[PDB]
Amino acid sequence: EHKHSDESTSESFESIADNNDDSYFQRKPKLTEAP
Repeated sequence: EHKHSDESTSESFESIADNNDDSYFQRKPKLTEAP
């Protein structure tokens, strides 16, 4: 639950900028729709 016990040192999110976070942590948070 708590304490990541050290691993990625960022869990699964850690906005660093507006060009990086939108590629390493984001990685398309949505699914494939294609209407």
